This record gives sequence, structure tokens and C-alpha cells, in this order.
Amino acid sequence: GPHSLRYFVTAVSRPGLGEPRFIAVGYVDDTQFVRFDSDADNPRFEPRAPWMEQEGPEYWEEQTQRAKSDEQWFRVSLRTAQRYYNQSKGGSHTFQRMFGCDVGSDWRLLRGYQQFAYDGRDYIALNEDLKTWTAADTAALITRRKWEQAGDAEYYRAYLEGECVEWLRRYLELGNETLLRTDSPKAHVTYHPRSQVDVTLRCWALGFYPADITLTWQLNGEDLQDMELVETRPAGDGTFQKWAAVVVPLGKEQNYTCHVHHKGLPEPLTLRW
Amino acid sequence: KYRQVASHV
Amino acid sequence: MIQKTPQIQVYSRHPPENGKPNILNCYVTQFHPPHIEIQMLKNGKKIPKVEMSDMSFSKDWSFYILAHTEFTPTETDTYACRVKHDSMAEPKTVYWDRDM
Repeated sequence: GPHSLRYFVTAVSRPGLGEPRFIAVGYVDDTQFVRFDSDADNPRFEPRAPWMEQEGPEYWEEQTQRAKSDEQWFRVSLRTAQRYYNQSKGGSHTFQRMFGCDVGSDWRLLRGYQQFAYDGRDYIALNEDLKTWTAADTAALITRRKWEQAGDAEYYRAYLEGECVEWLRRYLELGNETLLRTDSPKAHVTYHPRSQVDVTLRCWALGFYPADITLTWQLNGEDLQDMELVETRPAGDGTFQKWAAVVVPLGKEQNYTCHVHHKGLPEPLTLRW
Repeated sequence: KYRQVASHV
Repeated sequence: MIQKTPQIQVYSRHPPENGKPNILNCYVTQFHPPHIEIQMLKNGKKIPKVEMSDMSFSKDWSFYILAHTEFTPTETDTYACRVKHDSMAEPKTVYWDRDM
């Protein structure tokens, strides 16, 4: 079945107050496994899941060194972006990068990512062909041309195809117990008085992994009037939670049904009050 | 594994 | 450049039971820029040991973070999360509700 390795990296400039803060976080599927945070006295790349802890010093050394190279790159990029955009000096700005690989059942690279944002907006991104770049604007075009001259795409492609998938594979091995689990949601419906005419029904899905789920209300088996659907959220114990609420006329509660689709469900649930 | 950016912007 | 207002949910790890220890989460998402101040309060007083996850961001570039602390729900204790962010012309306080 499908899996992903992804890194999320951010530098924020703090002018007059020090060097930009630089953080990189690594995820395998929905699970965080590593970080580097420049805010430390002796910043090192660091484990963030139990199953990474037995990686030897050569792992953390190498990764540290690569994170620190990127730190310097991000400082240069912040300065350059500000120049290319004609922005007033001072001001805090952010540069972000998101990168990694997806695999299917396949263990051949299904998709690779190398994308960047300045101040929270697309700056440049490697397209799905892993050969060409989309520049978000006139500024990022300068960068694209420079990355074209250097042949950066092919270099990233070798990473995406080779080392990225190779290390995802190792990580799934190390974390196989946790990373490979399917926790199916426990769902129920709660009833809350609203007014002499109506009530709220809240459909919950609790304790599920991975995060992806579809949770919905129907009225007479047709889809579905306003519904409140909260953003999927961490329980903090490696499972997720979600609910969807609908305001219903008193005496027609039995008309409405909640539906939950999730990988760990043999058959999608239907709940009714 | 983390891979640093190859070339400057 | 464009500021994004944090969306906040305050909620317990397990369904809350009066008198039983539990974890209170304050999940703050979809904000920009990344500088944010997040406190959690019991009956209007700051809770001292509050853990924050590392900050990360979504596919859409927007930042998110989880604050969590221990709590014990009771009939009369109230809990809240208070967030300050430059997108907001004042701090936003969200009160924990049992029925979320």
C-alpha cells in the first residue's frame, strides 16, 4: 500500500534580533520522525519518534551537516528574495521548502516533490515530470533559469528516485509496528438541544489512523442544508479525530444518517440516532 | 534522509 | 505578505469524564506568519507546563501547531486556549466545550 517521506523546512528572518530561525521537520506518512531546530545552543538533527533512536551517530552527523548547509542557503535566499521583490528592508520574511517522495504498492517512485514558498506563497516548484519547474512569478523566473542552467532537476530526480525511496523503505522497516497499523474510527452520534423547533446532531470519529477519512451526513440517503465539519485533528497519541454536525428539526432525527469511510473499515459505517 | 538545496535562488 | 488567521480547536484526547485525568489539546492551524503565542488556561489562570509540537506547515504552506497539557475535567473547572497572532486585532480565547 502507499507511503510518503516528506520534509517541511522554514526559515524566518528576525532583523536586529539575530540570524533567521531555521526549522526542518520530517514525516513518514502522518507520523513525525525527525527535526532540526537552529534555536538550540548546539543544534543537531534529532529523532522525534521512538523508532529513530537506534540510528547511529553517522546518521545524525550527516543529516546535521546537510541541515546546516541548507540553513546557510535559506539565509542567502531570504536576502535574495527580498532584493528580487523590491521589498522594504527590515521586516520578518519566511522561506519554506517542502520535499520528498511517494510510493505505491510499487516501490518505484510514484511521485516526487521539491517546492518552495516565499512569505507563505508559491515561489518555485518541480513539476511531476521531475524535469521542469513552475515559477510562481517574474521573480521566481530568475531562479528557474538559474536552476535550468545548473541542471538541478536531474540532480533532484536522482535523489527522489534513489536515496529518498531507499530511506523511506528503511523508515517503514524501523517503524513497521506503528507506521503500518490501521486504527479504525470509533464513531457515535451525540444529541444537543438547540431550540423549541430543532436540535444539533454531532457525528464523531475518534482514534483513527491514518488521518484520511470521509465523514458526512445525509438526509434520506442523499447527500447533504449546512453541516459543520471540523478539520481533522490529532488526539496527540498518534490517532486522529473529526466530527460533523447538522441542525435537524425536532421529530425528524431518525431521517438523518451519518456515514464514515476509512481504510480500517471493512464496511463503511452508517449511524442513526 | 534530508537533501540540501543544490543551487542558490 | 498575506496574513492567515489561526483556526483553533480545543478538545480532549479522550472523551472527557468528570474527575478522570485526560489531555487537553489546543490545535492551531492555517496561520501565517509563523510567529504565534499560545497559552492554555484553567479558570482564567495560565497553565505552566504546556508542551508544543515542533511547528510544521501544510501542503498549502500554512502553519500549524499542537499545544497540549494535562487536565482533569470536573463539573465547575473551565479551560481555554488563548492565541495571539498578528492577523488578529486582539487575542482570541476559545473555551473548551465537552460536546466540542
